[PDB]
Amino acid sequence: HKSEVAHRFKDLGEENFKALVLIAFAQYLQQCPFEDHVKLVNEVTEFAKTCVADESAENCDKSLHTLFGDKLCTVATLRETYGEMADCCAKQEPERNECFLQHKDDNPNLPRLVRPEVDVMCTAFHDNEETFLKKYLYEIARRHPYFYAPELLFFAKRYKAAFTECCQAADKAACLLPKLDELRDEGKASSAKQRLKCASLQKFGERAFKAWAVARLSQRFPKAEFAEVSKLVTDLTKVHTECCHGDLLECADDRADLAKYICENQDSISSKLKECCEKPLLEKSHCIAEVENDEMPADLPSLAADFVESKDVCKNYAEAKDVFLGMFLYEYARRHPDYSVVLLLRLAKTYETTLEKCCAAADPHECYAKVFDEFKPLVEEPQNLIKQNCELFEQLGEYKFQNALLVRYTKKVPQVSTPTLVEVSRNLGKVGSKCCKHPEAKRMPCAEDYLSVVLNQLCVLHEKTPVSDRVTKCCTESLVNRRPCFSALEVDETYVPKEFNAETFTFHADICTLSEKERQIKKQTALVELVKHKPKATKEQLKAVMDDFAAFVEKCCKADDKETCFAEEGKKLVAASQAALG
Ligand SMILES: CCCCCCCCCCCCCCCC(=O)O
Ligand SMILES: CCCCCCCCCCCCCCCC(=O)O
Ligand SMILES: CCCCCCCCCCCCCCCC(=O)O
Ligand SMILES: CCCCCCCCCCCCCCCC(=O)O
Repeated sequence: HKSEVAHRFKDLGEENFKALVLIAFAQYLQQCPFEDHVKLVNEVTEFAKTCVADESAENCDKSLHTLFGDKLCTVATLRETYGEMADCCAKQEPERNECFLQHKDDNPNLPRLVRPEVDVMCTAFHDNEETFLKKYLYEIARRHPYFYAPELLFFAKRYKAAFTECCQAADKAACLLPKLDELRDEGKASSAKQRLKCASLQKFGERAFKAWAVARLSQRFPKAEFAEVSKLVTDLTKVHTECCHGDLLECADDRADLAKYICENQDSISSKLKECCEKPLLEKSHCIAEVENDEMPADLPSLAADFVESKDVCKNYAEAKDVFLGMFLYEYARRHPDYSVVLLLRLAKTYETTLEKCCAAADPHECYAKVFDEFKPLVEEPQNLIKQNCELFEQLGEYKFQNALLVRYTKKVPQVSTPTLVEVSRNLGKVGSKCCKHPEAKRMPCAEDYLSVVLNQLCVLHEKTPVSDRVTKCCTESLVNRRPCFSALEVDETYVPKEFNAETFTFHADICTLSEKERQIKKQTALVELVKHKPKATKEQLKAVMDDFAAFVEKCCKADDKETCFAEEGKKLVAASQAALG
């Protein structure tokens, strides 16, 4: 308790400590070279070991914040490289630390990381495992300055396991590349979710966040009392606040305390927490955040008795509105792990809205009596969309399902740029691949999780380059109306067709030699453009052009000669398709 560095050092172990100190420094000093960070890591590690051997040695009594800032301020090139950030070094703690957070530039001006050739990676890995993994850890951390460090470490170890397994493999590429791709997709998803949660907290306020957190925690911990859930919600809320502010040190301490508590009160919270509650300090909270829903208690009363049939409803509600409403959410959510959180939120809002009306009426009990019937069309709405879309997905498979979305959404919002429609339709396609493989009871939470990020990202793009008032509308609506607003978008009949352009519908033989992935992109790009030029073409008319085109490509990649086939039959395709559409 005398030395904080010594304590984290012993809790973490040297390997973990060295890796975490690297990430921490990378995130603040995003411009310094790797070799300079390695020096810092080594100096701090050496210092930490002095304090382990003698708790009373010099500076071992200093706080982590103070030690960290001291080291940041020793970098002599600070004013030259980071300018204003160097002025933080003139301040005392905690203002100094606060000053550093202010200059932690997210989305910095750095070139995208390029994946080298498989044999190249594997050879660098075998020849120098440490620098290979540490160098890349440094490259990822500096580009993702807000990514919670220990989760970034959890990714790194999965990257190591991917190289260990696959480099020793017969077909390295067939092993490694789909593993690297899955990890890229999960990594980008985790990051986007983290940014999404901090954005929500900021745009919408604490109340909406707590309501979200009550529903989520209640689904996950159905055996827990409302007062345990209420406690966890308060703590969670403080944790996210601190973690969103960007202070790695405070964030990590707040998380550790929370995980420790949950594990000490295990039996009072969930039966499924045993695995997580034995794991080491570094992994506890990440494990807990991931845990499966517990099984719901079997003998649960009808909701109607406490929330519709009770005579004291308004009396219990006016006494403490947010508490009553929160109890409603807890009760509704633990009974429905199959609903999305935002759906549980729409329900709570509806109940609130009717209680605000009914409790002021002559006879309350006979006003709010049929409230549960207004729930029905709110529940069925996302259920039907998921059914319809997963049926369509299973008949067509990922790629053609993607093409169907492309047509649907290009017609709805044709002013959106072609490359953007292709991207979102492809991403939406993936959500179909992931979520439709689940049985009905798990589909809606799955969709919510993927859709919320796809929708956020989208809204962020549109913010940069505005195109439609309809998109702006849905993007700035309550968090709980967002997706319903997008779902309600009509075909744009206001839209004037894009002038025909021959270059857009000319194809060369280079499309026979491109990767399946890039072959798809090319064809999907043309499709969007086709819909933009002929927005009133029927599903049937469009299917005829797509069938011809497919054949047109088949006839000119598998024969003898090719360049003339594409130029010859292509002119015939464009002309025949043009007359078929008027
Ligand atoms: C000069 C001091 C440098 C020390 C660098 C900070 C590294 C310590 C932070 C690691 C604690 C993380 C504990 C995990 C908590 C959790 O998420 O459950
Ligand atoms: C233990 C108290 C937790 C606080 C819970 C407050 C209950 C509010 C439920 C109404 C739903 C509000 C939906 C949030 C976003 C929105 O307003 O659109
Ligand atoms: C950044 C703070 C994750 C915090 C870790 C504390 C673990 C207890 C909370 C477990 C419930 C899940 C909360 C995450 C919400 C979600 O699943 O989307
Ligand atoms: C630059 C921003 C582009 C604007 C967005 C254009 C693409 C619209 C995508 C709509 C996805 C909505 C998901 C709801 C599922 C549904 O009911 O269709």
